[PDB]
Amino acid sequence: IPQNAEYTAECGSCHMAYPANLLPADKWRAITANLENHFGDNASLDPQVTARIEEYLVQHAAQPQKITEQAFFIRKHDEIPRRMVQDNPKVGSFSQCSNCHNLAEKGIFDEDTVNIPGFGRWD
Ligand code: HEC
Ligand code: HEC
Repeated sequence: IPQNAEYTAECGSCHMAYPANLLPADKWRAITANLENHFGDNASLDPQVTARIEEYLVQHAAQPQKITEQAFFIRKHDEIPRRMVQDNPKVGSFSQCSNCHNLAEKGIFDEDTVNIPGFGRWD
């Protein structure tokens, strides 16, 4: 099975499994160091599973903060108005990327395939 199989199961449980290359290693370690305190939820795992997740993310990282707080993310999304996101009940926030980028879990974020629920294709 592929290298991300366990990751997808464990970290795809409450939201989509974010590709490892969306954060650098130190930012992934800040998340996996205290999964019991995870953005309002408890994402704790057994220690050996935790360790394999951390090791996967660190190894495959971009070469606790959110993805949606990174400057690359804010830049890419700064023309999208709040009516389509925070005020859009079918979206609500940018965190669940797969609501707009249907193949986000496969790493596909291309603008030409984005479709915002309730609004349609962007391009
Ligand atoms: C439910 C018990 C969760 C599990 C299992 C995991 N995560 Fe999670 N994560 C959870 C919540 C409630 C949130 C906040 C969403 C909100 O809309 O703000 C998150 C968020 C993240 C993020 C940030 C997303 C963003 O807005 O940029 C990341 C990077 C993240 N979670 C990673 C992650 C990993 C690596 C997990 C397995 C160890 C994992 N999450 C599991 C809830 C839950
Ligand atoms: C719908 C409300 C979105 C959510 C949720 C996320 N993204 Fe997005 N993204 C969206 C649009 C409409 C656009 C195009 C913006 C326009 O002004 O061009 C994007 C673009 C990206 C890109 C760049 C894609 C390209 O072709 O260059 C990336 C890398 C990207 N988005 C990533 C991303 C991630 C990681 C998200 C969840 C944390 C995410 N997006 C959410 C709309 C929406």
